[PDB]
Amino acid sequence: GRCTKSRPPICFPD
Amino acid sequence: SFDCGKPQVEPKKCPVVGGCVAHPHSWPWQVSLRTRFGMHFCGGTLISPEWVLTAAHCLEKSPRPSSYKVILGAHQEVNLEPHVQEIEVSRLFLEPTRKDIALLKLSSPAVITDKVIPACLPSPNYVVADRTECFITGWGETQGTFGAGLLKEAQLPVIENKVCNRYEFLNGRVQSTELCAGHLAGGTDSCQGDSGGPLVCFEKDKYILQGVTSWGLGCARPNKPGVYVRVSRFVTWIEGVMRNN
Repeated sequence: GRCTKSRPPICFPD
Repeated sequence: SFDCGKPQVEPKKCPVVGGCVAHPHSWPWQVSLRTRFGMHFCGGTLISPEWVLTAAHCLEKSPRPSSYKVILGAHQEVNLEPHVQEIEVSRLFLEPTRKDIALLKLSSPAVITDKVIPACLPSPNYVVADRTECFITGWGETQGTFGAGLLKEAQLPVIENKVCNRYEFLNGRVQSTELCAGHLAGGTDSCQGDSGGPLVCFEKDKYILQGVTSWGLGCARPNKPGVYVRVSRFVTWIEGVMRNN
């Protein structure tokens, strides 16, 4: 569920 | 002839999703990071004429400095003013323990003016106290709130790590080299496009850079504060890179 705040976001399964 | 951390236009300081549009040039250390032919995708903070601090994940697209450029002195996200400075990046220095922070060396020094001024760094290992009101700035997604395309700011309180790590909040995710900020009710947050930009806190007569925008469980959700890299844990490393390079 973590997502970075970049464009585009980098996201993780948690 | 401009001291670090002291804006020459006073910030609106209004009580990025939510918040408000900043007064132009009231956050003169705010950087827009772009690719060579690309538009804004991340923020950064000017910390000296030759050096910008950002998030390491903002460099995932390319390991080559020539892929990146910085825009300084801007207010618009896309329509650059006829006074902004655009400078190519010459070197990339990622934090060596693999935390989400990086230094960009600029190919030429930024000209320090009333609109382009570095932020001040904190004392090594300083811990921002619970409930401290700080400011985040950037050009990121607004999730339907006003101000898209313009530099926005929001005032958010810091939440101590032990609280933020509780099960109902971020459930053990936050590291000692990170800090948390936001309202538990939600509604105000940094968002996509704000990564790498500053979280600053006012101390006495200037703003001190305390965080680098990094990640969240979404943006602006209730019970889910945003997470920032804790700058004070990296000041000694930052000083060393500037001194040696």
